[PDB]
Amino acid sequence: RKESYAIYVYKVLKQVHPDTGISSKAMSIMNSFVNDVFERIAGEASRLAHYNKRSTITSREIQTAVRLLLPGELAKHAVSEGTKAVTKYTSAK
Amino acid sequence: KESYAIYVYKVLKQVHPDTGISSKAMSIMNSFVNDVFERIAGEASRLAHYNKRSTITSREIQTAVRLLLPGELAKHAVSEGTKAVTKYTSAK
Amino acid sequence: PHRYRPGTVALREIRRYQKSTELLIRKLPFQRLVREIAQDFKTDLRFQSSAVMALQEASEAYLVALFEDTNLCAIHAKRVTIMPKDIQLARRIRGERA
Amino acid sequence: PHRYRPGTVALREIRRYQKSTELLIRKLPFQRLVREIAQDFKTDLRFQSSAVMALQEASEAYLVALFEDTNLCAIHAKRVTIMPKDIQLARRIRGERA
Amino acid sequence: AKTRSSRAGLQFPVGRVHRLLRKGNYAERVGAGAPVYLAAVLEYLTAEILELAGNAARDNKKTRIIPRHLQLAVRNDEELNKLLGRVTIAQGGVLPNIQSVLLP
Amino acid sequence: AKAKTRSSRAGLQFPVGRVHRLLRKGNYAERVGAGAPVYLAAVLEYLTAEILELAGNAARDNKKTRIIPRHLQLAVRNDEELNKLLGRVTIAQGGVLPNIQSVLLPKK
Amino acid sequence: KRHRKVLRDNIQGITKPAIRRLARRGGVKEISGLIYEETRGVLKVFLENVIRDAVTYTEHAKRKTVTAMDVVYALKRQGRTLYGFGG
Amino acid sequence: DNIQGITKPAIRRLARRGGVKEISGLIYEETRGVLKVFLENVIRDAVTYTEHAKRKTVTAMDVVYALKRQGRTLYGFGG
DNA sequence: ATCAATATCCACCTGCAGATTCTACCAAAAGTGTATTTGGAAACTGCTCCATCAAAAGGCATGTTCAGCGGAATTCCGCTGAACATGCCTTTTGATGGAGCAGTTTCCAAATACACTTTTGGTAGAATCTGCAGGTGGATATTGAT
DNA sequence: ATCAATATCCACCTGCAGATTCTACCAAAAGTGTATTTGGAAACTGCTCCATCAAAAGGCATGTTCAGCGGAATTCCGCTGAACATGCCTTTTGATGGAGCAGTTTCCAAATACACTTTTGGTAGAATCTGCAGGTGGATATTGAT
Repeated sequence: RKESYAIYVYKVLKQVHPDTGISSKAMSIMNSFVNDVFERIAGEASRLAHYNKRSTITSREIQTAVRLLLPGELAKHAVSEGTKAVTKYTSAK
Repeated sequence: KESYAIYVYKVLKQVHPDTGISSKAMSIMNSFVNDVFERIAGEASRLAHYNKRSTITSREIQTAVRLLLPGELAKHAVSEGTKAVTKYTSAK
Repeated sequence: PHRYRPGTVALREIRRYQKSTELLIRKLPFQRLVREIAQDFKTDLRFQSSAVMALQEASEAYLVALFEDTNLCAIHAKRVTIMPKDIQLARRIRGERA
Repeated sequence: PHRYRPGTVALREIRRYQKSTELLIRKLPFQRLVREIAQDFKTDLRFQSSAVMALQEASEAYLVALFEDTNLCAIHAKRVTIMPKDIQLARRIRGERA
Repeated sequence: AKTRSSRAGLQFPVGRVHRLLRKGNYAERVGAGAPVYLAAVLEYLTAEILELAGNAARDNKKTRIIPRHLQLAVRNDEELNKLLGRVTIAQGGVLPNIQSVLLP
Repeated sequence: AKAKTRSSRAGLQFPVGRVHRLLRKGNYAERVGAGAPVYLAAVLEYLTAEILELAGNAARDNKKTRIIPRHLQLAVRNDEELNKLLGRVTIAQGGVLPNIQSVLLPKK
Repeated sequence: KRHRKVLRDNIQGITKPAIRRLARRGGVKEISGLIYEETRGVLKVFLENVIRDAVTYTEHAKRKTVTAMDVVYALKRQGRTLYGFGG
Repeated sequence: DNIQGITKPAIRRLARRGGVKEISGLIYEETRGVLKVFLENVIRDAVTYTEHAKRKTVTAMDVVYALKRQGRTLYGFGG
């Protein structure tokens, strides 16, 4: 089985543009984008943690990585969205 | 605070027995060895993951080297490498 | 006889190709170049058709971006005609032979 | 009343500075700029002596190389006087403006 | 039994991402919050580029987003263009742009 | 006295035990073969010799016996291959190679 | 065809009209006659370098077929990341 | 101002090591602006590594790690 | 061709700041000996898709003509940068509190690890659906001669 | 400006292939729930080394003068863009055999996993040496004016 972020890309697509679809070649590019960004971020997290003699990658490493990688406004918003999601996941119980 | 400084010095004495080295120079060498280590190790990491392998072997180190170093430098690096693993494997 | 002045059809073409995305190098010919180079590198190799398309996709994106830089180097010389010296200046600065 | 012609001393300076490795920017002023730029990112910061030194070493190494590419661009346009358009073109092809 | 994505209010898979982190060998351990924070950031970013690609399609009178649309959305946005300044989007073409001195 | 070091077995100056330690604690893979740290240490030693050998000559050539940064820069940027390998590296206190574009020389 | 023949001089398959079209998308208005051979040379070096690494990734996987991933990984190494072919 | 602390004579000296023979009057300002952008990009990353390690002192390694991320790898101060 | 002014080399000298050889306390390594576990090679093989042969036809490459106009070479002339030496400010150099950077001890929240149980994202296989590519006509520019 | 040749714009329009639609099996995930383990935050602290203040040290700002470099204007030519005729080779649609890629069970060499013992590489305070960088002196090459 070959996993893809496709169904998830499609859900979000419908949220921002209810009546728009995507060609498979476009979805393919989108899948590469999600994998690429994932690797860069995890990668940054990985090093960040080593530079600190830390065997664990936490929401905190993921955040500094995002800060190091994304441009101004994108970074501001991503940090916000992630903080927000952690806080909420945290509060389910 | 570990460093390759001593082994760097040993290698220096085999190559230029009567040549010394300043601190700042030794520091530069140290960075050099760490940089190459990281570059080679990293590629070997990717190499294994691409092929869904759990282990980084000499195989991975060699290919990593082929991909990283320039032609002739790579050629010799591959021999030195192969040599050392052999000598090692043939010793009680 | 009607005749467009030199440089008119050239701009027409720029607008035409900048408005599109199809590859500009003939497919089969590009594939043979790939096979020739790969072969004079390691005999008996096979290629997924998509590996050749990925190579053509990247090579054309590479050349197009290079021509832009080249265009800028020519204009820097107060010219509108790109020459080898421009392609070389762009690659030297790009760090491809610097 | 002696006098060296225009450019004779410049050439002499080129020769001198390409032989040496000392930093060419006065430290204190450089340090002020570093600290000032940093204060914009986090207030009340301290700097290891060596941190400031690594930054200066990196900055001169960077500028000097940028001055090399700039020269090539001026020369490409048949000049010997580097100008801003020359720095602009270089950084632009370096992707620092892309 | 709720998924961690739902628990986090996310559309992206929190479990898949926590799994991918492990198998990618990035650290000895991976905290619980990491995949949550990363799945959100991943989702946030695809929303942004899909918003812009959708508009590009609209502008070219198209309903289905294709590669050129992604390319226009990325190259026309400073941040995204910078985030992908060395990425090549196959079948995306370039932005129309003719230097001044070339005109009549 | 006896227990022989791995580096000595592989007949190397570089620390095989350490390279091995560094590969593991580096998070590059789940497992690490026995030969990798040997092979890899062999490669680092070789490259280290390659530069020191060249930088040493730059020192000789300058009537100097102690290798300084300048010597290392001169050795690297004068070697096509080493230069390419360190194409995006900056050697502190290395200076540049003496070089003046011809068109800038006095019109003899 | 009836067959099995020698590949030779295929770099000339990169025709002058095709190079011209590329310079066009590149926003170039006038092209000197010497551009075509210079371009073939630049393209050949580019290709040799991506194919060399791609094919290296193939050999390492003990395969006979160069995959799109091989090309995709070779491109990443080279700093020319490609989207749309599995990476 | 501090950026003005990066003096004409110093910029001229850099240009020289870079092989430049004649320098237009407008280069000096242009250069500072470039130097300023450089430092902001690098320092911003270093300081991010400082805070990550909950410190109030930027370290040579924080700068070296920053430089490496900018593709400006520096030998001589660690790593 | 003839000096006159300077910058550049060079051989020798020497003080000291940074390189070194020594000693010893030692914890983090690194090597070693034993029991346990497991990744991934070898062997069999199902089945995807790569190489290739075939035919047809028209999109496009090739090659020629012709002359518009862009590029380079040459003369010119302001004005802008280089050289300079004039007098002074900031920087560099070296010495002293202190606030953080780490070394250490601790215990708790959080992360394995593991055994089930349950929900899901893939898939290949049927079938219907649907945006748009590409053909068409003709009405609105855009060009270029006059 | 007016006018004729041509290219571009574009809304209308339907067959087709690529996208969206189930019905299905599903073992691979992801979630659920103890039990065991521990990483790293938090508090307390002792020594570095970083920031700051005084002072002796020296490169920069400033104004003048002018030669030479860079852009403007003028000119000539040969090269590269249009346009056109001709025809082959790329593109397209299909089928075919089989080479490899990729799936599955199997099982041993190699690797993780403690535990025990030996040793080496780093830190530290002390003591000593030594490569070489400024510093001198005098010779000589370079540069520029006449």
